Amino acid sequence: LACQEITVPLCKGIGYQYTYMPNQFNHDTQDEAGLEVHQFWPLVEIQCSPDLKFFLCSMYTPICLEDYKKPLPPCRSVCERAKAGCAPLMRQYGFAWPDRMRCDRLPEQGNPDTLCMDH
Amino acid sequence: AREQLKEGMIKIEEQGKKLSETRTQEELQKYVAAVATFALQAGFLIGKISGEVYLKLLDLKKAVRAKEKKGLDILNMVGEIKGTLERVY
Repeated sequence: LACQEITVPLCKGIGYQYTYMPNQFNHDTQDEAGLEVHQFWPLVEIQCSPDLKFFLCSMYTPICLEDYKKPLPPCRSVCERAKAGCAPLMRQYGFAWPDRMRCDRLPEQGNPDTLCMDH
Repeated sequence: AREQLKEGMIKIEEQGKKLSETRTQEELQKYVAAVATFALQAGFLIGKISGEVYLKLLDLKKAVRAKEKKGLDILNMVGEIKGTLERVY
């Protein structure tokens, strides 16, 4: 994993400063990942969920740590809370919860075998 | 006479309190939400226009935070004025 400073404006100041590429969506540069994640800016600025910005960024700009050389996904609870807040508002504007953001794919909190980020 | 100063002093302290008005953070959040609502109804979720608006909103947020920073420097200055004014009495 090669760490690179996060340059995506939406993902700055989220709790960590370094990310790696490619992400799970096979984006090769932050410019490519940035262009997609920025489309979600109205949902972030409307504040349907306090957890939305961290959840989105934790996938498009996954955290990179010099000591922990392993992908660290968001805890499932982070995804579920973001879905609870924003999915109804998205649904009201004709958009379903994106398939790449399905919460079942993420590890649960407190599992001794796999670590995840929760706040 | 010296007790008039203390009456004048609190008026300075009272007026100094009003000087660092700030209060912009509450109004800013409503404005950004209003733009986000418009953005949603316009269907931004055309794509190029949406990206520029968000970039402008972040600069606006920086401007608001910048304005808030100077307000704190004002509050730092009103404190220092109260300090030296108290030194005579």
